[PDB]
Amino acid sequence: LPTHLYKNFTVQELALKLKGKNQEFCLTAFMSGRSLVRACLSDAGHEHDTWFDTMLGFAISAYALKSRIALTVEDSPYPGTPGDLLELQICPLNGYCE
Amino acid sequence: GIVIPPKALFTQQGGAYGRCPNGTRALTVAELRGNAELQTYLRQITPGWSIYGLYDGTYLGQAYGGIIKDAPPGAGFIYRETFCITTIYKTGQPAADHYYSKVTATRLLASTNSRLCAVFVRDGQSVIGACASPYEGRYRDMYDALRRLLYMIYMSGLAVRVHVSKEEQYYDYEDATFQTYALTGISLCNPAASIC
Amino acid sequence: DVPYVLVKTNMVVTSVAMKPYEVTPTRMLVCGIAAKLGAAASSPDAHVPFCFGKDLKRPGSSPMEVMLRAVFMQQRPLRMFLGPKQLTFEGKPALELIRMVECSGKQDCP
Amino acid sequence: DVPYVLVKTNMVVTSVAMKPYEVTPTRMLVCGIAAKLGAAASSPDAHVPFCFGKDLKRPGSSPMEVMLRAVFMQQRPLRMFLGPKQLTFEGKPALELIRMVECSGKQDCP
Amino acid sequence: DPPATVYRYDSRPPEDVFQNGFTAWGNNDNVLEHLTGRSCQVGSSNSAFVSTSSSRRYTEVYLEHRMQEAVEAERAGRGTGHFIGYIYEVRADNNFYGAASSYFEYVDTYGDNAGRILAGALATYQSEYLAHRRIPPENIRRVTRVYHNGITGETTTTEYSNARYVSQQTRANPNPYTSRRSVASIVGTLVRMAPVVGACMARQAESSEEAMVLVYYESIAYSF
Amino acid sequence: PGIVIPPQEQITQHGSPYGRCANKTRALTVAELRGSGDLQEYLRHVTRGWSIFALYDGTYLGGEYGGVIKDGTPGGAFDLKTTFCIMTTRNTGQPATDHYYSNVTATRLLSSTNSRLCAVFVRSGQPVIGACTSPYDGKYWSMYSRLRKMLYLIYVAGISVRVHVSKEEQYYDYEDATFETYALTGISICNPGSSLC
Ligand SMILES: Nc1ncnc2c1ncn2[C@@H]1O[C@H](COP(=O)(O)OP(=O)(O)OP(=O)(O)O)[C@@H](O)[C@H]1O
Repeated sequence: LPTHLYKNFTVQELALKLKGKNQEFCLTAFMSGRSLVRACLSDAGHEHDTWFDTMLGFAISAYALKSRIALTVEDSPYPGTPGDLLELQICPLNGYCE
Repeated sequence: GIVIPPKALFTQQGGAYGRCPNGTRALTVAELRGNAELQTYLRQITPGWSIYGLYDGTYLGQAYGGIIKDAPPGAGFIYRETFCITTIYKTGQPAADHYYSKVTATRLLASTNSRLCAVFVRDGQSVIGACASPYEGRYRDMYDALRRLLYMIYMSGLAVRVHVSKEEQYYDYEDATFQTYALTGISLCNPAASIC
Repeated sequence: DVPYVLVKTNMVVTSVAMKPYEVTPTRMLVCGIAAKLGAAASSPDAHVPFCFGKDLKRPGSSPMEVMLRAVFMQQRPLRMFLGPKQLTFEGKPALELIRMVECSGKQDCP
Repeated sequence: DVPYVLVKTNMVVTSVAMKPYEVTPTRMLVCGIAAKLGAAASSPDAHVPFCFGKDLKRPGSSPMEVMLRAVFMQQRPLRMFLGPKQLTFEGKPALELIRMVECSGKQDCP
Repeated sequence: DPPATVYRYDSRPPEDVFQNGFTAWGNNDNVLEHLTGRSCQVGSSNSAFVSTSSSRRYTEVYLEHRMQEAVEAERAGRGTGHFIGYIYEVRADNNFYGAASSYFEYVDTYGDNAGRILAGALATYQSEYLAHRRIPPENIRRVTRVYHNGITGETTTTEYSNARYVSQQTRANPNPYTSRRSVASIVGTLVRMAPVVGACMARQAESSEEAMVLVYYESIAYSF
Repeated sequence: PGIVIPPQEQITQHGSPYGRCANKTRALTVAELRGSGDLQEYLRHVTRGWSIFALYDGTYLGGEYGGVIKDGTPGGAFDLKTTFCIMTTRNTGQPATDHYYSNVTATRLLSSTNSRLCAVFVRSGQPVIGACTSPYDGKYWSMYSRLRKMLYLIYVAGISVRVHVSKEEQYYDYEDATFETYALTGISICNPGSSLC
């Protein structure tokens, strides 16, 4: 469970695709200094959870608003495999997350 | 002239420490001051040396005689018993359609498991208030659609003709000089189409 | 958990955040950082963290949700009723937002 | 109602609206007012009012809603297949919309 | 009646403004690219129009928010919570024209598909009036100067008056500004977020004292 | 010329009145019947009398008339008692492998009652592929709620995306389409070569 938190990155890429019998969206977070932070969220192949939808729409606002965000991935058990978006936060528009 | 919630709305079981249960809203002093029988009723129901909290002021039990004493917002919340009003009142009027043209939406207002309202304004004047909830109400099911257009017209100038059902009256905003009812329709103004 | 409802005046929503509700997985938290418009850098009311539960069972945005979105994009002065209960947002606690009304002016927002 | 379906080209949605289904507690209409480029304020095609049902029991936006939102926003000329049935929008009969396609050119929009 | 007095928020001080006023970015006088934000964007600023607003309260709330920003910059260790903003007052002549009307008229010369729903909802929002070419010292009257120290939480209002101001007996043009249809490509209305401000307004103010984030109103005016 | 031509079986067993082709089906064009031999034949061997039928933008004088295709006007002959409707869905039968088109831009939106929402993704003028989404029916209905959000975003923003389509199904919603049109299954605001495309 090696979680992490990144602050003041902008969403640079956003992609909703299909992955087996599950859909899966991913975002690339970017800060001029660093490498790309990348995370995905996938329907657990499970119903009810407005979860996938809720977060997708949120990530779409972060993308649309061109705002700096503060995300929290959960490290993939395998390298070159993005982690999971655990939670997303939109920093003060026009500003930075303290 | 503030709309005076009716005595009937008064929650027999007021909220503890300023937490009126969702669906209700703390009663203000201006409202309690103007509400004759709600007050009378109060005398007849407050055992002495008991202080109940309002949004602004406090109510000094009938031992002090029953006094509406002013006070800052949230101040009276310190006590254990807060006075609240349920916010929905069945007008019992016919279910007909009434509309207000050239208005703009402003002053959003949300509770927890209750409605979303907005005060519609014509040239400075607060013409009418309208609400919409996915929880209770007649047009209970039209919420998910309305919210989307309420959100749009709110977010941009866009004047509008709002359609309201005086069927049910809402008391969500405190000390209002406009009345609020159930929102049933929105139509972006269109001169040519003879809409606004 | 605080002991009594706090009414904060003249605050603007400054940052929004989505998060899983620690407890039941039928819910998630919609948390934020409210801050009294104008206050001092260090003023207590210059950083008031709040949350409110979302029912992942019901589809759509709740009334609270449609407002938080509108006032946070336009930066509109509110009147928030906070507490008494407290959720967690960033390790430190956060008051449960339980109602919010916009400000017509000083009359309602001092 | 009207006898047959009318196809109108170069229509620009200029107003939008929602109301209840004058006869059904399970549906509601999403109406509008469309205008044909170049017509006269006098001309009937200067403001063709339409409406389409929306099922209040199926949560979301319909494929037709998503499009009206989009083309209304960008003021995009449409080919609308209005008819043949009529519904009431603002105390007046308005043609039902069954299909709309964005004009790509004079070819498809005479 | 066309307004007599308009307002302009700015990061420029009276010793500058009171001598030289504001003089348009370029010749492009196309009313749509302006309200739409095209002629006020990076590598595209050419509007022969100085954005001003007929509503002081508007400029008021903008400055009041640009300030709250400084307060939040410092909170992130990005500044010192300090802010100095001005709100010039101006005497309008016929060289001033309404943004909304200008918009509407354009649309009724080239048809619905040539305008943008939000571009017109915005002109009416900011109550903008377009200063054609320039707005010179004689038109600039007073000037409120707002200082704020985010750290003390103290705000400090201050006024000044231009000597060179000249008292005429004018008002804005009662007639819509007019331009040849835009051959430019416009995707949507460029606006700055929180509060929503037109690009030509928000943009024109900032000067020599980090780029401004301009967004497409259309992508945000409606949910997802 | 160069118009995707509906496969014979897209025709419906009976034409529609008042010009109201039924839901999930749509009027046939002059240009499509022409290009379709199989169809012309079909109509010929199935049309009696001195009958004239309404096509979207024209008329078909069948029966004793020979099988004439008269150029018309969009919807202008919807007064006739019968219009020829085509169905819009075709189960291509191909395998559900992925197909993607890069640098595309969603344009020309299409919608209809109880059917699907589509867009034509162009690349420098020229169309490239047509893709559609519908919560109503379709191998991939689940992705509607999610796709409509990205689709609307990229549409009103002009965001040059990279679209992914599954040729498992083919749609004939657009008229006289120079482009094919399949089921949308993903979109990506993408960085050149991104593992995320
Ligand atoms: N900028 C934002 N700030 C706050 N809440 C937001 C923001 N953007 C989206 N939301 C919320 O994130 C959640 C999902 O929003 P989204 O627009 O994706 O779908 P929605 O509004 O629920 O409507 P739909 O039913 O069409 O999905 C809800 O809480 C939505 O209001």
